[PDB]
Amino acid sequence: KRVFVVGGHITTFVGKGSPLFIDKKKENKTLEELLAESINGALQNTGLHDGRAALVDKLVVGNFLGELFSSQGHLGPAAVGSLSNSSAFLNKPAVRVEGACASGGLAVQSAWEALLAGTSQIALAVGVEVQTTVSARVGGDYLARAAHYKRQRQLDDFTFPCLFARRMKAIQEAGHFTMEDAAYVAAKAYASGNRNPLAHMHARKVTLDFCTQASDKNPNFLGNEIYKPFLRTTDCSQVSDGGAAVILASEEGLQKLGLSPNDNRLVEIKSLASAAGNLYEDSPDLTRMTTSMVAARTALSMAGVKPEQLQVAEVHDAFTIAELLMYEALGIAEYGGAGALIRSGATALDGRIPVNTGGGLLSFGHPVGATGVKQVLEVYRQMKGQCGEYQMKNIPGIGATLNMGGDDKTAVSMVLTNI
Amino acid sequence: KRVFVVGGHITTFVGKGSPLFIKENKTLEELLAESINGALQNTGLHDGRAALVDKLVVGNFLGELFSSQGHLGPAAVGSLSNSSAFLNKPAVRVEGACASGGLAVQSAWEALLAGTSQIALAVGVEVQTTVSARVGGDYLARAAHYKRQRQLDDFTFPCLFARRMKAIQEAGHFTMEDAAYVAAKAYASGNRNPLAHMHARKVTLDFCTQASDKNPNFLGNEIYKPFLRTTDCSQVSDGGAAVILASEEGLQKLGLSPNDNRLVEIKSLASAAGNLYEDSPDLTRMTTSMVAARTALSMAGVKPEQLQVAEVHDAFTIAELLMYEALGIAEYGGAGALIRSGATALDGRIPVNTGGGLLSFGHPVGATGVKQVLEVYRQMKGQCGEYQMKNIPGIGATLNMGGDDKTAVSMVLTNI
Repeated sequence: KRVFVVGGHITTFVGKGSPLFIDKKKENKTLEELLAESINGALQNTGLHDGRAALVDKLVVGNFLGELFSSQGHLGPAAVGSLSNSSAFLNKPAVRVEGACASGGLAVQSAWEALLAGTSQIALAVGVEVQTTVSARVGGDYLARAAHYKRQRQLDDFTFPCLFARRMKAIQEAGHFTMEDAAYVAAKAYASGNRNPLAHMHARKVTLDFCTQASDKNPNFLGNEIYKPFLRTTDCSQVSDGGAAVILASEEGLQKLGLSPNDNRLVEIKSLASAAGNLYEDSPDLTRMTTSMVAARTALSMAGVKPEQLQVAEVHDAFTIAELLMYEALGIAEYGGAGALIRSGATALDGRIPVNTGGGLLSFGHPVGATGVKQVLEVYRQMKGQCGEYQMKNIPGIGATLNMGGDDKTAVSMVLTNI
Repeated sequence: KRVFVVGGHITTFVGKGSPLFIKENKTLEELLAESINGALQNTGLHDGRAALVDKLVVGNFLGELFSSQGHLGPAAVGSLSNSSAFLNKPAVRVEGACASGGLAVQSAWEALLAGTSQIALAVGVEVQTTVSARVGGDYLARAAHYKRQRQLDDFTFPCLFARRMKAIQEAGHFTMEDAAYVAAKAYASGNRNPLAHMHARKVTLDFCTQASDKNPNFLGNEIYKPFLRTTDCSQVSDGGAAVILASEEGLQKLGLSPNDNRLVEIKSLASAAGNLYEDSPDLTRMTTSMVAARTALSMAGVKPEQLQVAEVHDAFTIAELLMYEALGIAEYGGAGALIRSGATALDGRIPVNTGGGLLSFGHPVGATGVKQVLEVYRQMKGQCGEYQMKNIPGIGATLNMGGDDKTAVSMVLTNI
């Protein structure tokens, strides 16, 4: 019973705001291409790039949307397809999973499940998404496929960020953290995105006083004219294309690789949980995310990892406001105080536990289904030294992940131990 | 290493053609409400004894536009409401075009042997009764290259076979007339099933052939247009189909044993996926299903001629005739003959799609996958009713389809 990480390549993330945008200056990167980049490079890192593909036992696709973003689904066998002497690989099991945002961690969970079962010996997981297609207010209409469209659409054409735009005021009506605490997040996040080469919002960074209110270039944009002012553009994560694939193996599979559970290139995983809460009912604790807590305190407790021993984390914060409800679930911190221990440097690349060091969903990119997988690779690149530039001298042998689903209606967390 | 089946309830399937058509029609939220509450009920649990279902898998294929809503994993956690306590258990949603059901079961199957879970549930469902029929096929092209296969027609989905309809007529494997004895037989078996979509219909063979007008084609590919009928198109149908699964380790808590006269075991389960950027050069063959077959049962070494009852995911009669070539119960070079040997009928060797199949039972894309596993369960234990076969088995099989044979899931159900 041992789950391993052996590699995985992450693509460049694009969108408006990233000068890597095309507008009838060419034909932008397609979902078929976005997965082409993601997996060919995921293979390449691993000791195989040719007919040595024929050993990948299980394929899992963590796509969330494409039935309208590319008007096309069934991405399982699409992973079988995009290799093209480089097309031989076919007729291997392949599924597609969905969990709104945690579509990536769920995919890894499928291979995770596939691993211990004996279904497969060496598997791959692949996250990807394409939100750069058309209208921005229309895109949120297709993101309400995470919450009750029947009960939560009669709010606005921007109904998705409203769950937090209301939690933005629900928290201001509390003494846990302030609107000003939601400011020190973006600048820090946008800064970390300035360190990452392939970051979506790589070429931007402003003063804290601007990631606060008193702004106009980065304000809200909503329609809920009472919850409208209760968000900023600094809160909305990045509408971003981009893939993020990963290869996984077994101890039994290791023998064929010519490896051993020791190699200075792999990272092991011994704790992995998951959870899902009702979406027909929203949190009575608008000042809490409960589904992530289960996925945390249950996961690592299998490995009994003391959260204060954590060295580097990655979270699926859809929003800065959601980012501040992370460390309450991820037991590395506690409750009753959020926007203080963040300025203890326990979030920064030069401190206790640097979180979202590549920029996170604010500047790294948020390809809904590729955001899930990438974190597992974000704590891999630093635990082995591949992040580059934004590589931390603070070296770990312990990591963690945190995936989000809707309004904390699905959660996936992990423990990455450098065995 | 033992996979079991312990129960599962299938809903009424509706649509145009079924007089159960409408009030405000049954919603996907309701379609899963019926499916799981009844899936629980059969099994020795309907209350707080839900809190033992370790893993939840959702085999929905479409809802992001059929109900403009996804994330059906935690939606399964939601629809219980003293009857809402169940929350905070793992739940995923899977997709594989049509084989979305078998893939879901595969996830729990995987979840079982892993030790992820001890007692799991799988649930298929779909809602294709929303709006326009020519518009619905536009949302079913999410199984094939919309970029390479949409410039054909607004009815582009049934064209893969409407072309295979002529590709096979240009061959000596089977004829257009062999694709006729299927529907009547299928529509007949659907007349035996109470909850069948197209339950209240059945015509003469001479009508499931051409020379018809009430059941003709309807396409736009004016050259491949005549090469299909309405008897071929499977049923645009709402309906859920849920199932509970367990482990030998889980069995001890149930108060059961791997013997019970209520359960069915599974010892063979495979899966496969082929490129959709490339279509079959053998338009007279489906290759992905063959792997899922000859690899699956070979784990249990089951001799296909010992098979007693099958269920297949035939999207079309034409696809139904390419089933027994993969499901090794029959062979190649002859298709529309051994079917009239009674080796498809409820009173013969291997009755297949005895409830009517995707032509009369219903085709809720994601619930069609799961239901077969329950279609060979109800007859192997005696729950089909009416259309229950005296020919009693201790061996069964499934066959799930994905796109144009781009995904396949097959099983072996042995009554242990």
